[PDB]
Amino acid sequence: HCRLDKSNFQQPYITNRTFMLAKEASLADNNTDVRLIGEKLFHGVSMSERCYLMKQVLNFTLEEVLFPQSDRFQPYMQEVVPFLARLSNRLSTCHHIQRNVQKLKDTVKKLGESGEIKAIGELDLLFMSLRNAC
Amino acid sequence: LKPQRVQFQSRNFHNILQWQPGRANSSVYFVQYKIYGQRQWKNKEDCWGTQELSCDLTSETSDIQEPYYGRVRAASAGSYSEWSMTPRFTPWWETKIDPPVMNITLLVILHAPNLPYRYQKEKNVSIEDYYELLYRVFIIEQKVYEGAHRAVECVVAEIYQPMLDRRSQRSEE
Repeated sequence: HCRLDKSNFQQPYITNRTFMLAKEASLADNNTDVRLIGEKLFHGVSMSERCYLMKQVLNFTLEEVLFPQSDRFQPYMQEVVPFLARLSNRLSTCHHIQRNVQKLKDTVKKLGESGEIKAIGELDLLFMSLRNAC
Repeated sequence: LKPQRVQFQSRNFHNILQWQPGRANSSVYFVQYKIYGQRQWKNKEDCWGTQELSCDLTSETSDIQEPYYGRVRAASAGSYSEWSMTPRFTPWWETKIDPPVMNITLLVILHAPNLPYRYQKEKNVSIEDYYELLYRVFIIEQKVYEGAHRAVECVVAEIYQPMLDRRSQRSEE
């Protein structure tokens, strides 16, 4: 199927750290015009498919951004990436959408170094979204 | 000359954009806001050419889990400061909840601080639910109550934000 337990997103510590981390990251993020996890991410995606989407984003995020940048934004990073990693697993599974996920991915890459920043600044969003999507 | 310390004061999901004047001719301010990811900035017409050092953006920022920006530029005598932007603002995360007001008769009746959602015409969820708030009643020393309701049985109350593990300061008593 494709969902997470409500309890996943009801651990205030990590929830906080995710927002703190996203907050740190976003302090460095000036592209206010460009939001990765935004409406245009789900544009065309049924609420049903949202979680698969968020699964996708979460993975890209983890692999392309958080794992590589795990060395930064401490302590939050070392706390939140694991958490999100876990979600990656619970969510390994399934049911195009990439045309959106890719848009996000391509955006992060176009933004280069600030794309990592933004991606991290949006962990709260990835979180919030992940939650609402699963 | 940019507006200074431009930030959201966020209490009870009332999101007042506030800022300081910065270097000097008397100044006025134009407040703009946006949801993170919006390309355009919305002008806050209530705070547009204002001599005020704050701007109520509550209505504008009432999707509480939304990332918001506010920015202010000053203008004095025809010259405009650059836009001073706030950090990304997510009411849900940033807002501080006042204590509930507590009435006892014991029958404790907790009133959440005034919260913009009190006003939402149509609600699918209670305010406490919406804001994922809990009331905590204590009797000076122990938590006698925690719920989104108001409780059957010196007594003090607070609002807890289970999601953020945040407790409001204490109600009076």
